[PDB]
Amino acid sequence: NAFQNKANVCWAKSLVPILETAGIKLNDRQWSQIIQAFKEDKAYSPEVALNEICTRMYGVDLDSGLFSKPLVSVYYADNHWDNRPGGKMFGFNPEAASILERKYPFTKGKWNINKQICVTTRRIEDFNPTTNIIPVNRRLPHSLVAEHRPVKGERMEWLVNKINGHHVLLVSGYNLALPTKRVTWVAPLGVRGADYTYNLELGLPATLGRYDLVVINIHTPFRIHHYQQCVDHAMKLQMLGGDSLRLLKPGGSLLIRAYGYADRTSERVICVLGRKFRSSRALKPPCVTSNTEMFFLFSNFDNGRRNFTTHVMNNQLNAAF
Ligand code: NA
Repeated sequence: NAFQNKANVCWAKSLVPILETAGIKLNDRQWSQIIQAFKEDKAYSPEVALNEICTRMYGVDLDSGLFSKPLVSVYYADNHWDNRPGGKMFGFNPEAASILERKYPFTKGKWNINKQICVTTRRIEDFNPTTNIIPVNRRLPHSLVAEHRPVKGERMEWLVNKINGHHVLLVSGYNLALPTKRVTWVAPLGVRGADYTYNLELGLPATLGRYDLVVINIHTPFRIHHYQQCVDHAMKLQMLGGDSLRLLKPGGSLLIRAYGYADRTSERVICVLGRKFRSSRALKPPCVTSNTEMFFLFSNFDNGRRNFTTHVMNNQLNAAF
């Protein structure tokens, strides 16, 4: 409602009109609890945020079609979101709501009263921070862990030294000892000792050049459930993962620390990234730091548009989790 003391939530203000079509009115507290990026006042994407809000408020994600009706546009330009025409359009979809009412009769006529709808424990009350964590409509691409658990393992070097590619770009909050490599370390603003510091909430600048191996090594704190960690990490996949493509030499590889792709946003990013490499793997090396952690390894970059399904990564991550 207020957006008091928030300088980077232009994306959130762009969702207000879209939420209105659904009858949803979020205040500052509710914005913060749902989306970590809002709480920390960080750059973000309206569609991505709308997915989290749809999941929490309705118990289902955007793939239910609840907001697929073109009523309000979200326009992106010059690192800024607003509501000019000519952008992706969203809006509450009564047709989609009707379909949902088949499986969940108790929801009928309760969509647009600014109330949270939980079919699990059939309740209709004001927003509850612990309600509707995981979307009921979405079939998870791979197993998640039931309880988060810290894990002490080996260093990163033993995974990185095995990956082909001499010239390495390291995007991390801390440095790694990679002797066999020629490393260029990029860190967030404020970090000392790195070759370059940038605001990683704006992605990576293509002026960094192209490398044989790009290692994205940014952690995302655990919150609530394994699925939620994937959610909280998705934007990073989009931002740092996508921008890395302009920083890859022909035949280059991309290593990304992640936690899978349990959510819709994450799986999208992976599919997009996969089409650009000769192979794609989901790794759970001994150098993981937690129960939910893993690594994406995209090999041999040719900037192409090949066929890519997550069926093979789905089996790899089922064994990991
Ligand atoms: Na997300």
